[PDB]
Amino acid sequence: VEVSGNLAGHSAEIEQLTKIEPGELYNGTKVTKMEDDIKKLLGRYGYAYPRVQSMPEINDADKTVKLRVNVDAGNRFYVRKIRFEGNDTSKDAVLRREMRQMEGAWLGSDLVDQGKERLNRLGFFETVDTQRVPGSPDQVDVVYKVKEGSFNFGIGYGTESGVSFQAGVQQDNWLGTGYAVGINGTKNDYQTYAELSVTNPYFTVDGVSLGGRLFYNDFQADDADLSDYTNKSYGTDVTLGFPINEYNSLRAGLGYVHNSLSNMQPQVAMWRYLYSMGEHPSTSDQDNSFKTDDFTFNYGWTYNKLDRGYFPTDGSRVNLTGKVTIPGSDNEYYKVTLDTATYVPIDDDHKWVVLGRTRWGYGDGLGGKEMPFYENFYAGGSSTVRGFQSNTIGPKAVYFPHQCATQDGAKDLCKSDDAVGGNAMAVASLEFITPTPFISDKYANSVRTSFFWDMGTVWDTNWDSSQYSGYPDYSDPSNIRMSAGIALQWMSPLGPLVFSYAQPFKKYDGDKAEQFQFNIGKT
Amino acid sequence: CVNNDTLSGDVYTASEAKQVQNVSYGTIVNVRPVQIQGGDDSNVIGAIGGAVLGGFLGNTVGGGTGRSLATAAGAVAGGVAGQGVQSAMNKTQGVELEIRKDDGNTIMVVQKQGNTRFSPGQRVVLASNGSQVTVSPR
Amino acid sequence: CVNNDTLSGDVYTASEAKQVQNVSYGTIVNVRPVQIQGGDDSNVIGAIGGAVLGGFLGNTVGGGTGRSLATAAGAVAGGVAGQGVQSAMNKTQGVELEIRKDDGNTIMVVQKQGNTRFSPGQRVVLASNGSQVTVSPR
Amino acid sequence: CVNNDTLSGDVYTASEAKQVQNVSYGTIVNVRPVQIQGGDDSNVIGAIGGAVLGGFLGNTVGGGTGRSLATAAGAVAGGVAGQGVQSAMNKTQGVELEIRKDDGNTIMVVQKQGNTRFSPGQRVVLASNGSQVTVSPR
Amino acid sequence: CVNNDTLSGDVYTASEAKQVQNVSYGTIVNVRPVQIQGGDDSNVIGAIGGAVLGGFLGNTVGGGTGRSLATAAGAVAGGVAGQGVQSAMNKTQGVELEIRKDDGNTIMVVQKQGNTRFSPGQRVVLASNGSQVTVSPR
Amino acid sequence: CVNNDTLSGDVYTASEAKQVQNVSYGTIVNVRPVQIQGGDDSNVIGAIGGAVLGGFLGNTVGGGTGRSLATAAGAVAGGVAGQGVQSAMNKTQGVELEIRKDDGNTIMVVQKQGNTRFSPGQRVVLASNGSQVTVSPR
Amino acid sequence: CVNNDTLSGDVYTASEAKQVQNVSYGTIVNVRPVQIQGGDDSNVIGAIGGAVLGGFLGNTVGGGTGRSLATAAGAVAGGVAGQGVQSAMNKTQGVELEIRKDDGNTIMVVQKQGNTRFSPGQRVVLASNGSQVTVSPR
Ligand SMILES: CC/C=C/CCCCCCC[C@@H](O)CC(=O)N[C@H]1[C@@H](OP(=O)(O)O)O[C@H](CO[C@@H]2O[C@H](CO[C@]3(C(=O)O)C[C@@H](O)[C@@H](O)[C@@H]([C@H](O)CO)O3)[C@@H](OP(=O)(O)O)[C@H](OC(=O)C[C@@H](CCC/C=C/CCCCCC)OC(=O)CCCCCCCCCCCCC)[C@H]2NC(=O)C[C@@H](C/C=C/CCCCCCCC)OC(=O)CCCCCCCCCCC)[C@@H](O)[C@@H]1OC(=O)C[C@H](O)C/C=C/CCCCCCCC
Ligand SMILES: CC/C=C/CCCCCCC[C@@H](O)CC(=O)N[C@H]1[C@@H](OP(=O)(O)O)O[C@H](CO[C@@H]2O[C@H](CO[C@]3(C(=O)O)C[C@@H](O)[C@@H](O)[C@@H]([C@H](O)CO)O3)[C@@H](OP(=O)(O)O)[C@H](OC(=O)C[C@@H](CCC/C=C/CCCCCC)OC(=O)CCCCCCCCCCCCC)[C@H]2NC(=O)C[C@@H](C/C=C/CCCCCCCC)OC(=O)CCCCCCCCCCC)[C@@H](O)[C@@H]1OC(=O)C[C@H](O)C/C=C/CCCCCCCC
Ligand SMILES: CC/C=C\CCCCCCC[C@@H](O)CC(=O)N[C@H]1[C@@H](OP(=O)(O)O)O[C@H](CO[C@@H]2O[C@H](CO[C@]3(C(=O)O)C[C@@H](O)[C@@H](O)[C@@H]([C@H](O)CO)O3)[C@@H](OP(=O)(O)O)[C@H](OC(=O)C[C@@H](CCC/C=C/CCCCCC)OC(=O)CCCCCCCCCCCCC)[C@H]2NC(=O)C[C@@H](C/C=C/CCCCCCCC)OC(=O)CCCCCCCCCCC)[C@@H](O)[C@@H]1OC(=O)C[C@H](O)C/C=C/CCCCCCCC
Ligand SMILES: CCCCCCCCCCCCCCCC(=O)OC[C@H](COP(=O)(O)O)OC(=O)CCCCCCCCCCCCCCC
Ligand SMILES: CCCCCCCCCCCCCCCC(=O)OC[C@H](COP(=O)(O)O)OC(=O)CCCCCCCCCCCCCCC
Ligand SMILES: *C(=O)CCCCCCCCCCCCCCC
Ligand SMILES: *C(=O)CCCCCCCCCCCCCCC
Ligand SMILES: *C(=O)CCCCCCCCCCCCCCC
Ligand SMILES: *C(=O)CCCCCCCCCCCCCCC
Ligand SMILES: *C(=O)CCCCCCCCCCCCCCC
Ligand SMILES: *C(=O)CCCCCCCCCCCCCCC
Repeated sequence: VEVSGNLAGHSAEIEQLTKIEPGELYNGTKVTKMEDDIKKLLGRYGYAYPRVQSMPEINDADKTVKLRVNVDAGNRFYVRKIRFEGNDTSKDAVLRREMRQMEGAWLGSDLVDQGKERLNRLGFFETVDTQRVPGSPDQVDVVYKVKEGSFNFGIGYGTESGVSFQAGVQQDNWLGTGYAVGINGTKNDYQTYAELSVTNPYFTVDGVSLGGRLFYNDFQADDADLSDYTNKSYGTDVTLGFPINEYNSLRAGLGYVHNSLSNMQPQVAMWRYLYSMGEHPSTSDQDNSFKTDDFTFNYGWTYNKLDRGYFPTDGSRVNLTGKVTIPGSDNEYYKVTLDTATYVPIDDDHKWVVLGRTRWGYGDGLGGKEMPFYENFYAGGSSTVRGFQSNTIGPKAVYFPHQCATQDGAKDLCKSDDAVGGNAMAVASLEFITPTPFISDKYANSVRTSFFWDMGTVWDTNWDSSQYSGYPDYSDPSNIRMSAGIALQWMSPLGPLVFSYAQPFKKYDGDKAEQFQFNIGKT
Repeated sequence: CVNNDTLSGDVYTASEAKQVQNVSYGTIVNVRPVQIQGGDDSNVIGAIGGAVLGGFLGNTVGGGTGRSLATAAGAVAGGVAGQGVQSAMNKTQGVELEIRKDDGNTIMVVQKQGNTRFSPGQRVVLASNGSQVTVSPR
Repeated sequence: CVNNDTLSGDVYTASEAKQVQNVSYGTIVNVRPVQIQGGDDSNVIGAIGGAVLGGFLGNTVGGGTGRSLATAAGAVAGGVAGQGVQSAMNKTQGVELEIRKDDGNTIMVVQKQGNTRFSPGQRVVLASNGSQVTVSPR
Repeated sequence: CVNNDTLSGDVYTASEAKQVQNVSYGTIVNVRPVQIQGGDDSNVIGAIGGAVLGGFLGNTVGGGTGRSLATAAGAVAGGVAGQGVQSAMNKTQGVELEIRKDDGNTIMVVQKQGNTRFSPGQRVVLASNGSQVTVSPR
Repeated sequence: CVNNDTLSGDVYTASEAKQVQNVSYGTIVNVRPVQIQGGDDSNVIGAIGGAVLGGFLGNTVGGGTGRSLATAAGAVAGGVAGQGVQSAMNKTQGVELEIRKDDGNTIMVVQKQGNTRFSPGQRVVLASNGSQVTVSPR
Repeated sequence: CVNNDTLSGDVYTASEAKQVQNVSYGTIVNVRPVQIQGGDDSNVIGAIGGAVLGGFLGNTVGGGTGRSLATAAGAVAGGVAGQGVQSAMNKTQGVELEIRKDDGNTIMVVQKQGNTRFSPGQRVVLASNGSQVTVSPR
Repeated sequence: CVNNDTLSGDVYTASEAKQVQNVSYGTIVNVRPVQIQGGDDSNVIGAIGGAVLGGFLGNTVGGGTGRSLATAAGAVAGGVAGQGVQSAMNKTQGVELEIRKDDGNTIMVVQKQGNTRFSPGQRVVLASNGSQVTVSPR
């Protein structure tokens, strides 16, 4: 080595911070690092500009390289003002933390080089650009510059609801203040969702996030293979949200829902519920309007670890959510939904992938009253447990003789096999992802496939078998439903695609099946 | 309510306590009174606060479709009046001062109205910072 | 409640303990009393606490539609009073100090009032950091 | 219960064990007592921990609508008390030490109170690192 | 049926229209006929179109398990015969030409057989581009 | 069906047409027969194709669990035999040629056996490209 | 059965036909026989084909719970034997040849044994590529 210049106190530490072993040949990395262990440090001596540049005498005859490290130190310059122009929403506060020299401190260009870049990960700048006090040679600034509502239309097709539309306007900057306002609208066989939504991501300067949701879920049952009941429901929820980890979050809020239960196909499973609340209309005729207004408190949690957003095969994803009313509304209940996700890659080459998503739920009515039936859990279908028709798993209802009708001589509980759902849900599925063959091996690493063994068990936690002999006890703890098969998912300029074929191997009588299902657009 | 009550020389924010401020001296000329706006321009919270109160005061006239009309006209009227009253809650009296530093210059600075009444010709001390200045009278 | 109790010379935060702070000496002139505001601008959380309490207090008047108006008027009034009372929980008496460093200068610093009652003419030991200054008397 | 139990001259964290730290010597002047704050300003946990406990306490009084109002007044009262007791349980007794290094300087450093009772004039050693300094006696 | 129809000197692709191409001259020797293979190495679409047609033909025979066997041997026999026919609809007649450019050299280039019947000894005009060369006759 | 058919001197791919190829000359020695193996390392297409067809041939025996045994033993034996036949239709005859360029050198190249018959001692017109070569006989 | 068949001097990959191969000459010393491995170290395909055929071979014994034990022990035993037998279907004979080029050097290269039998002291015609070498005897 050699030192030629004023280091202000690193003159001897060259062989300790910037050392190599003699005999090592001319390197552009392990000799430049000798330059670059004192090129960044010197902003810890208040020195603003640490300059290290070393130009050896490249000697070839008997091959020694005599390094000559001209290090001249900077000087002690300070942090007066941080100035952003053109942007009416970005703050001088968060755009200080995402840089690494606070206001009122010894300042340097080279040790603010740890700050300028991360400011762009806000997701709203196109560029993130980067002063001695104007005409005064001691105090100094750090400055930046920034360069800164699109419709969207969705049309899909499918098996669970066939046709499917989306259309809504998003504008993630309300007049220059960072509020995220977004609208959405979806229509298909059973529900039509037309929602407005707002958010302020920084309620507190430190991260608290407040969203107020105005939704409307004009739903319908018969087209969705269930039994008969119609729902036009409107409600509004508001939730807080505060970051805690960047691997976590948390939320809490107050949620008011209002439902119009009507047009019910008389049947025991819901007619237990009507009594306990206090409504007993005619037991075989369908002109009845049960109205609920539920206020309900809600909360959640989250976790993210995946490395790649698109076609992810790493990390671990989690979710929790619960809910409970105050005991001062119409129906009183609570609800607990847990979610999981895990993409385990076994080696760096990343062709073997392991995935399995566990989900749990449970609900109950508190003071002896019952969970509303439209809030139950449904299992079986394409998106959760492939092979069995959508919703088809869940202890079936029992139609009354209504107008099972008295024209044919119906005078009892006509046993039915129609899916209704349930209140305790548990779905596991272990999936074992494998390479993509049969296409050119140049690009045979894209179109994903997997073999899967999906289970699903919803039951009525309060269903009776004292009173129903000829029927089984529909609360069996191990009435599992496994299935297997295949399916191919990928990207193409016509949206998200997948095609499937899954054989239902295990099931019980009364459990329908659906071997084949597809997805284009959205499901 | 935006809290623009710290724009005075008789209160301070928590970000300018326990820091070091240089002190200059000056004589004062041309005092004149000025109003001072403050905070948001979008006035989002006044909009919602006036809108819900103009909506739930719409459910109280007429019935049927004649009520569905009132519960929207009242909503929009309340939404506008919300901004019209919130942005009139940030208006604040203030003063604006031109001063000659004994360095030899002339600068002028605007400030919340306080208790002490400035005079055309006095002595003031300029608490300086990273371009933030307060003018105490003495 | 925002903890506006670290702005004194008799309290330190955890990020300024076990660190090296320089020392300088000074003579003091011209102390005057000043109030100190602090925290956010919007009384961030007290607004929600005021709004919910003012909302639930709305159900306790009237019935039918005439209740549902009160359950909103109370929400807006409680929301306003929330901010209006959170800020008044953050004012604090304080002082503004002139000190002549023995180097030959003058600076001012502002600081939460404590127990010691300063005087125009006394000695103080200016603790410095990366541009953070505390003042102690002795 | 934030663990600011590492801020003494008699406890070290895990991250600074089995590492080389320089030694500088010095004598001491002007010990005085000082309190130490440690934690956050938002106190996002004490608020919830007081909120649920103050909320469930509402469900014990009244009935009908009278209950559903007390179960919110209690909730916000518990919310206030949660921060009011969490951030008053992070206070710690501590000391503020002036020391004159033999190198010729004077610096200030502040530490949690332990067992040893320092004196104004004593030999104490500065186990120094990259801007963290602990003052042990002798 | 992927398009090997732009490989002639009597057809151009629209990517290379309204552009400037350099021109050289040449004398021709030793024409001889040569086929051309085009398209992909795998023929992924000749499989699927040949698979399902071979599949649904299986369903026409037998019943029970015996049908389920025939509806599969039909699938892969249809799968092979698919790739066996797509790759045969691209075999296209063509020629390769030795040419002695008037610069004094020799190069050779191969083109889809067209309307003009070349001869061993003639005059040609090479259109040149970024390593795309068409040999028009005259 | 892996398409190793473009390995002759009488077939060109659709990428190596209408591009300039340099011409060199040579004499020929040491022709000997060689086998060309073309395609993938895995044979992961006829492996499934034999697997499915070998599976459905399993359901056709036994009864009950003894059936469900055979409907898998048939699969992997059907699966394994799939590769064993697919890799037997990628074998292609071909030749190895030691050509002396008149530059004064020697190189060797192998090709799929075509219709012309190379001999030890003859004249060949080596056609060259970006490290791709064919050997037409004349 | 990963296609490790192209490691002879009598079979070429399709990836290196119609490419230029340099020729070097040399004499030969110390031929000795060696075995060649090929494929994977983990043998994933043999694992499945052992696991399923060890599982469905468990179902043939017992009933109740002791059925559910054997029908997994058989699966794991089949999984072991799968990797066990796949990696014994790749052990292939081969030779190791040290050869002295006319340059004046020595190298050794390893090949799959074919039909021709090398000798201790002979002439072999090296074909060289981007670090691929083959040995033909003459
Ligand atoms: C080539 C040219 C062209 C030819 C192509 C033709 C192909 C298509 C065939 C067309 C016609 C077909 O329909 C014929 C037929 O299936 N005909 C069949 C048909 O009748 P029909 O069609 O109507 O006429 O169906 C009937 C069904 O029979 C039985 O049904 C019961 C339930 O069904 C019932 C009931 O009774 O309840 C019937 C009725 O009641 C009704 O209601 C139903 C109801 O619907 C629901 O159940 O229920 C089952 O009990 P369960 O459910 O509780 O289990 C029972 O399972 C059982 O029986 C359980 C069995 C299963 C285990 C047997 C062997 C396992 C290996 C063990 C050691 C390994 C060696 C190291 O276990 C046993 O049977 C116990 C046997 C003990 C002795 C075994 C020897 C092993 C050791 C030897 C050591 C030697 C050392 C050198 C089952 N046996 C059965 O279904 C049958 C079972 C019996 C065993 C026979 C001996 C085989 C030994 C040779 C192997 C030696 C290995 C070295 O046979 C089979 O599962 C086929 C075996 C498949 C091969 C798998 C092996 C390959 C693995 C590869 C490993 C690398 C059979 O009688 C007929 O078979 C018969 O008529 C037999 C026939 O005439 C001749 C003999 C055949 C045997 C060889 C087949 C191999 C082919 C391989 C293909 C890839
Ligand atoms: C070359 C070899 C190739 C093989 C195949 C080729 C040919 C074969 C084809 C046809 C023949 C075959 O079909 C015969 C048959 O199946 N015959 C059987 C068949 O009838 P069919 O043929 O259809 O007519 O099925 C019937 C089922 O029988 C019983 O049914 C009960 C319920 O049935 C009932 C009811 O009452 O509820 C009534 C019934 O009528 C019906 O209604 C059912 C109804 O459907 C539902 O309930 O219910 C179950 O009770 P449950 O519900 O509560 O569970 C019970 O299991 C029970 O009760 C619970 C059982 C299970 C305990 C297993 C744990 C042992 C640990 C081993 C480690 C050693 C040291 C630590 O436990 C017991 O039974 C207690 C026994 C104690 C001894 C166990 C062995 C340990 C020895 C070592 C100890 C250490 C000291 C040295 C079950 N026993 C049972 O199903 C059987 C149980 C008994 C133990 C076997 C003793 C010797 C085995 C030697 C092996 C290793 C030793 C070194 O065995 C088994 O489960 C299989 C055991 C597998 C062990 C594998 C170990 C891993 C290997 C990995 C290698 C690396 C039996 O009648 C027949 O067996 C009997 O009539 C009695 C007979 O004697 C036992 C049967 C033989 C099994 C051994 C073979 C396994 C080898 C591995 C295969 C890959
Ligand atoms: C240019 C175009 C050319 C042609 C293409 C399109 C033409 C369309 C014309 C339409 C006419 C149609 O109406 C004909 C028809 O099938 N019509 C059928 C229809 O009546 P309709 O007229 O339509 O009204 O339905 C009737 C019902 O069929 C029967 O149904 C049963 C169940 O259903 C039943 C019951 O419980 O019994 C009865 C029913 O009444 C009803 O009650 C149902 C009820 O719904 C609930 O189940 O239940 C099955 O039992 P299960 O399912 O429970 O097990 C049973 O098969 C069974 O139980 C088991 C079966 C299966 C035996 C497996 C042997 C395969 C060969 C392997 C050899 C190599 C080994 C290494 O076996 C049998 O049935 C008996 C077999 C005897 C011989 C077995 C050993 C052979 C060894 C050969 C070796 C050669 C070596 C050189 C099944 N038999 C049956 O369905 C029939 C069975 C008979 C065997 C034929 C010879 C096999 C060899 C083939 C080629 C030779 C190679 C050298 O065959 C078949 O299923 C077709 C099987 C496909 C074979 C594919 C081979 C793979 C290789 C392909 C190469 C590319 C059939 O009788 C009629 O067939 C008949 O009237 C018989 C008639 O003559 C026709 C026979 C067809 C064969 C030719 C082509 C097949 C190749 C496929 C190519 C894509
Ligand atoms: C900024 C401008 C925004 C304008 C949007 C105003 C929307 C008004 C829609 C009217 C709804 C009628 C519903 C069906 C009629 C019926 O019989 O409705 C009946 C039921 C209950 O009353 P009954 O007891 O009579 O059934 O519902 C209602 O009455 C709903 C409450 C109506 C009042 C809400 C006030 C508007 C919402 C808050 C403003 C949001 C602005 C946010 C801007 C960013
Ligand atoms: C190149 C490899 C392709 C491998 C795919 C082959 C699968 C063969 C499917 C056989 C289905 C039999 C199941 C039960 C029989 C039955 O009762 O079948 C009867 C029923 C329909 O009759 P009903 O109207 O009576 O229900 O179901 C079917 O017939 C299912 C469809 C059969 C034809 C589909 C053609 C094969 C699959 C498509 C090819 C995709 C290419 C993929 C390339 C990678
Ligand atoms: C800070 O000041 C927050 C203010 C939040 C909104 C306050 C607006 C008061 C409500 C005005 C209602 C007027 C109704 C007009 C109907 C025509
Ligand atoms: C830190 O100080 C947090 C304080 C949170 C709010 C405390 C004050 C409660 C709001 C006052 C409610 C007054 C109701 C009057 C109705 C007209
Ligand atoms: C470390 O301290 C973790 C924070 C835990 C929060 C502590 C909350 C204290 C509970 C006080 C509740 C007072 C109830 C008053 C109701 C009137
Ligand atoms: C351009 O050529 C596009 C290719 C599209 C696929 C071609 C489909 C042909 C399938 C023919 C199947 C014949 C089966 C006859 C039974 C033996
Ligand atoms: C291109 O050629 C595509 C691959 C062709 C796959 C052909 C599969 C042949 C299957 C033969 C079945 C023999 C199984 C015998 C098991 C007892
Ligand atoms: C290329 O060779 C791929 C081969 C795929 C695996 C085939 C190996 C057969 C596995 C036999 C399993 C033995 C069963 C033992 C049961 C107790």
